[PDB]
Amino acid sequence: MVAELEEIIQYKKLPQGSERRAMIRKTWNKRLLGCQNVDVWQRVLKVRSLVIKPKQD
Repeated sequence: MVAELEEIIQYKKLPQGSERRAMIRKTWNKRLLGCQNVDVWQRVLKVRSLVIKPKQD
């Protein structure tokens, strides 16, 4: 989770505004939710470390 998060960070960092990044990270989050919990919400909060807020979605 941490790793994928890191790579994701690399991605969004690299990402210009809203190209392929939204879909990617979104699906990333979806599949992430696939593994299923509390600490699940913790790493979810790691996605939140990548953020952006409930704004972002």
